[PDB]
Amino acid sequence: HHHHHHMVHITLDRNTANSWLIISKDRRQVRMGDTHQNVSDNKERFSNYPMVLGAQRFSSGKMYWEVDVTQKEAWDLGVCRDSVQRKGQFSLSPENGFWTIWLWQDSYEAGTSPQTTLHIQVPPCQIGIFVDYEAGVVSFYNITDHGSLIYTFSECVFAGPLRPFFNVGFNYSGGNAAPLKLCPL
Ligand SMILES: O=C(Nc1ccc2ncccc2c1)c1ccccc1
Repeated sequence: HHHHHHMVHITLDRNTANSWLIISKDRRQVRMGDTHQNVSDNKERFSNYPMVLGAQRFSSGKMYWEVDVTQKEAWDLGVCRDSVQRKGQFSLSPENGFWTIWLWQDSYEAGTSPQTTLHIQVPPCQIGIFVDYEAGVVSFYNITDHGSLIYTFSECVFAGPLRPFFNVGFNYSGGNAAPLKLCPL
């Protein structure tokens, strides 16, 4: 890819975070806390899962950002509609307003319905996410492997403004405490 020059400075939106998450002062890192984080409930917060949105909203143009996933066992990354469900249980699918990939139990999968197996030779430490709003495209790149393509969603029905989407995952195992980090441009 040659997508870096549509680089956008993403920050995390505290108000959207599940109440167990800890967002750094610079709003560029998020991790799972060991307890509910002494914040009020609000209608924006994801209730059931360790999810948070970026502050930025996109309705046009090309956008690119990078996320560090070093030492994590489980995570979801991508973009979602501003209008996605926040409360209760749901699946990650384009029908529900999500364009995502994830790591789960040593397999990488794209959040189609049903999910799609990914073929990655070099487990990634940093992921690039590219959105072309007008083209209807969301693409994922393996920064650890010279920017190699991971997956492309095409003909996307964004149906409204988009937000960067993050899930740090649970830490039942004790092996998934590490943060997601937005990488410098
Ligand atoms: O399994 C389901 N959703 C999720 C979503 C996010 C998760 N994040 C961390 C851990 C588990 C998660 C599970 C689901 C929900 C409804 C109907 C069918 C399936």
